[PDB]
Amino acid sequence: VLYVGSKTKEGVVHGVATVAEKTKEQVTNVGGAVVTGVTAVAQKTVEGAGSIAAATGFVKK
Amino acid sequence: VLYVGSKTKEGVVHGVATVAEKTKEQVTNVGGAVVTGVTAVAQKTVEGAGSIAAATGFVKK
Amino acid sequence: VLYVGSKTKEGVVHGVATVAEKTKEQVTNVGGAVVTGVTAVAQKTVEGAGSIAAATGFVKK
Amino acid sequence: VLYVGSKTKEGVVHGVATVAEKTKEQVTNVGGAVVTGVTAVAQKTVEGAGSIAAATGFVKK
Amino acid sequence: VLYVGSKTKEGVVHGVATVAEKTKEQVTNVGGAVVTGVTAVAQKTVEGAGSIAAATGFVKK
Amino acid sequence: VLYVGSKTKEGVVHGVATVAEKTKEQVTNVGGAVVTGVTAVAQKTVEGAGSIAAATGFVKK
Repeated sequence: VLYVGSKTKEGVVHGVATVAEKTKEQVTNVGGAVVTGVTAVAQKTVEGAGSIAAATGFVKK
Repeated sequence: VLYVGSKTKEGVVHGVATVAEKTKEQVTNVGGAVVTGVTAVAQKTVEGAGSIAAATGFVKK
Repeated sequence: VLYVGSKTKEGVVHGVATVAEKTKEQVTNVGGAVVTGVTAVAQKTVEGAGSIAAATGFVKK
Repeated sequence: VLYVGSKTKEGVVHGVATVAEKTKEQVTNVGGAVVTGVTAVAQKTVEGAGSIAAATGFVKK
Repeated sequence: VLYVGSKTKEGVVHGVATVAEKTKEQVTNVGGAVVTGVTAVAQKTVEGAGSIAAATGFVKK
Repeated sequence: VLYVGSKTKEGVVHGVATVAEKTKEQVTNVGGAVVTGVTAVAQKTVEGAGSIAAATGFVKK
């Protein structure tokens, strides 16, 4: 009946420092799904299904 | 009946520093899905399904 | 009945510094989907399905 | 008698990413020396004295 | 008599990522020396005295 | 008589990631020397005295 919110964080990323020194980097995909290199991601879903790094091979019927 | 929000963060990214030194980088895809290199992403979905880095192979019926 | 919002962030990215030194970078796609190099993206969807980096192979019926 | 140099780095800075979120920042000096906020500096001195961030109070004789 | 150098690094900084979230930051100096916040600095001195972050109070004679 | 150098690093810093979350930070100096916050520094001195973070109170004669 009364919701008093204040400074309330939800699905939040802050203060990230990364270093990635790589001399070679390959990704070879054939007919599938590949998710690589996600970093510092945030979301908030209301009344729905949410996925950050979701991979699936194939959906058949 | 009364919602008093204040400084309320939702799905927020802030304060990211990245360095990526790579000498070679390849991605070879054949008939699929490849998601690579996502960084510092944010979203907020109301009454819907939300996905940040979603890969799928194929949807058949 | 009364919504008093203030300084409320939603789906927000701020304060990002990136450096990407790469000597070679290739992407070879054949009949699929490839999403690469997303950085500092934000969105907010009301009553709809939202996707940031979504890849799909093919939708058949 | 023969100096063959190649790709020889000396006094070199490369590939720096910084983020500095500060809400207040003061510096109060009275009759002295204050050096603040040096970042990504490089030099090379031949036959001479070199200093990057040197502070001194006073030189009297 | 013959110096063959190759890819020889000297006084080199590379690949640094820093994040500094500070809400307040003060420096109060009175008649002295203050060196603050040096980051990612490089130098090379030949036949001379070199100093990176050197502070001194006062030199009297 | 023959110096064959190759990929020889000297005084080198590489691959540093730091995060510094501080809510308050003060430095109060009176007639002295204060060195604070050095990070990722490199140097190489030939035939001379070198100092990275050197503090001294005062030199009198």
